[PDB]
Amino acid sequence: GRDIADTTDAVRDPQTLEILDITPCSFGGVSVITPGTNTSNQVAVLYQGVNCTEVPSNVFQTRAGCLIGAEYVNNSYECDIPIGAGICASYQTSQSIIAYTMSLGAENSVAYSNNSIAI
Amino acid sequence: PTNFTISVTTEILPVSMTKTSVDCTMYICGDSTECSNLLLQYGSFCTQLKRALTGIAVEQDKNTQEVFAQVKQIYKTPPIKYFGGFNFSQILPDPSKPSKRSFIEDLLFNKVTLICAQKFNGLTVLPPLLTDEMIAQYTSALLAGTITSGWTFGAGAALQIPFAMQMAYRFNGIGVTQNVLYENQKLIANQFNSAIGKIQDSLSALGKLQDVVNHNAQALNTLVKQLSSKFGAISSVLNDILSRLDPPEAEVQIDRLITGRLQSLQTYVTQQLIRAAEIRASANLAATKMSECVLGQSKRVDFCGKGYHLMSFPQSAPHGVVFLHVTYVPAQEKNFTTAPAICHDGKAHFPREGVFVSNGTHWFVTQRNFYEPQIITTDNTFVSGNCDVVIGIVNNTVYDPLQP
Amino acid sequence: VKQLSSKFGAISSVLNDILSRLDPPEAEVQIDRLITGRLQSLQTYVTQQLIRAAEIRASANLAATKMSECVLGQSKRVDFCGKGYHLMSFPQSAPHGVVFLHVTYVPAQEKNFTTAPAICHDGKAHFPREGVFVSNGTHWFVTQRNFYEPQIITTDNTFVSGNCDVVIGIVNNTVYDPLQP
Ligand SMILES: *[C@@H]1O[C@H](CO)[C@@H](O)[C@H](O)[C@H]1NC(C)=O
Ligand SMILES: *[C@@H]1O[C@H](CO)[C@@H](O)[C@H](O)[C@H]1NC(C)=O
Ligand SMILES: *[C@@H]1O[C@H](CO)[C@@H](O)[C@H](O)[C@H]1NC(C)=O
Repeated sequence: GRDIADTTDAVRDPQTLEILDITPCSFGGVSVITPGTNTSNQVAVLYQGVNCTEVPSNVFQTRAGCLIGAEYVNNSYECDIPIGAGICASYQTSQSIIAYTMSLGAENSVAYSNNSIAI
Repeated sequence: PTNFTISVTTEILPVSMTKTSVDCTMYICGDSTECSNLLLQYGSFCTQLKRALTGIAVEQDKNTQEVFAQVKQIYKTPPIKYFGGFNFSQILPDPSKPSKRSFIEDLLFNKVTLICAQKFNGLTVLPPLLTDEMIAQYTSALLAGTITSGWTFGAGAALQIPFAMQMAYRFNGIGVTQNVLYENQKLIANQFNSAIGKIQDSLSALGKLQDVVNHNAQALNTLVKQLSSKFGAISSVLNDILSRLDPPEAEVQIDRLITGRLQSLQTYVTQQLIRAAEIRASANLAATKMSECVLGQSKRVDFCGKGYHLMSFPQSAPHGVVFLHVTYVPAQEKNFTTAPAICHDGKAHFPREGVFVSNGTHWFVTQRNFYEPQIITTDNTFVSGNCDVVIGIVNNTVYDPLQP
Repeated sequence: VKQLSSKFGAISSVLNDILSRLDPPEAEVQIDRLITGRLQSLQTYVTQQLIRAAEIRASANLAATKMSECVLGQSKRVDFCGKGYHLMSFPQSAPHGVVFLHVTYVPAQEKNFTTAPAICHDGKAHFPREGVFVSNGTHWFVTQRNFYEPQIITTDNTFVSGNCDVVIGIVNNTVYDPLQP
């Protein structure tokens, strides 16, 4: 059996005579998040596009793969180390590596009225 | 001209481009230690392509920031939604969606669009740093600042203003007096509403982003399909070579496959560099167009549309940006008799802000883009010289507004 | 420089260790490999140098345009010669580049006011020539757009077009005629 990429996708067993699909084993990229050698020595490891139930220190499942070694907070700060899909890493408590969603700015509402100007 | 037609056009420019990261060691060999040893004596060829593609990805992340991240604060619109009679409901986003994108956006993200086969050979597509929700929030903040402020929020703090006099200032910026807006406000609002309602039927062009997507998919499809080439070797798969020959006699076919796949990857890297140079030029043009048309009014001809430019509105698109250029197109022309100067009491008179026209019997001053005749008066005329030097100068009475 | 110490499938990396040890007509299959590898390295170097030269020619053209516009004049293009309302730019020479010192105008310290599009006086509307219509609570003034300077309502900075039945939001106020006798 062959797919559109002209490689082996399926096979037939010679004894039992049934078809068995062939799937490649899991693989991805390893990115190391470092706050700085002169600052500290503890790092974080980001796996690129790999589910967290395959990798053999807080586990986080993100759209940019599985992140190991960073703690999610529910606040929002500006981006320091961009990870991907709206998640940034930093170094605060300067004790541990934290992860968060980036903040695009403040929250401002211009006071529109029918008769109002500011000069 | 005696009348105008407010027209909303549509311009599409690509901004971003699909990031790819290629593991050059596994693309060529995959699991062969002998092929990995044979690749070691080729220098730093497998590192320069990785560095180049990393630069491509960082540049593609940088291209979005200059276009969309031009606001210090995320702006909001008060929920009354009455901007002088102008309808922005199709343009402003709705709260009844998880992504909070407008209709006009939702017609664009649906049009722009082999599964997992490229994953096995070592080709990974990195996600963008900014998701679609944050780009939509940036576009909504820019658009709300444009509605509530004008050009003031791009040069510092955001100063509040009514929309019906922001439109009067943008009318004054193209040479038309501001009484035209205050006396044809409902006509201009209805023309804008019809012109923005026709956009959905106009778009439902967008082939530039589709061409970008198709090129970036076809390059990866060719890179996958080039693995079947033998390049003079007896096989295209390394496991068939390694299970048949001793490494005394198997260092020729693997070498041929290595020189085939190295030149298959290097040309892909160079064409990606050239294509991202074009994408970076398009992103620079889009950032300049956003800064000059959205955060202000531009006097450059045919830069922010076709006509006398009033304002523009950004709309987010997949790997691009869409501008809605609002312009001033005149219509319903007439014919008049004109003169360069008026001779009265032996001295020439020239208009300080208008033209000299006649309908056949009487002479008046109008503007240059709109027909509004008025009585000849010393207030809109200045005196320079006598009626001897100018040619084509006609005689007419000039009224001074001082009776006693 | 570092690519000269590669093998490219040969048995050595320098020519003198092959031309003095290996056979004369059996070293032609490895000298060719070294020639092919070094030619490919030099061709790739020239290829990336051309693209970098184009990407720096674009920035040189951009720098020439802003030296023509911001330094040799005043530009009305938004965010081209700084961030704000542009006043000047001063060139400074730099290694392999140029540094511009963009002098811009940034306002501050705003106050809120009540606004009207026109003034209905004596049954006819009045519009400002180059100003606004603001009020601080009781009386109406004409200031500039970018600087608060309240001035007395006068015929000399207003023009009349039609009556006050077409404009919406128009308020009623007096207009001073600067003619006492
Ligand atoms: C794979 O990731 C998804 C996240 O979308 C989630 O279902 C889970 O973590 C993984 N799937 C399974 C079946 O474990
Ligand atoms: C402005 O006036 C209109 C009158 O039709 C009204 O509907 C609208 O609510 C007013 N705006 C605000 C912010 O109250
Ligand atoms: C256009 O305006 C009308 C009247 O105010 C109202 O239906 C709504 O605000 C808009 N309709 C649209 C966008 O379909």
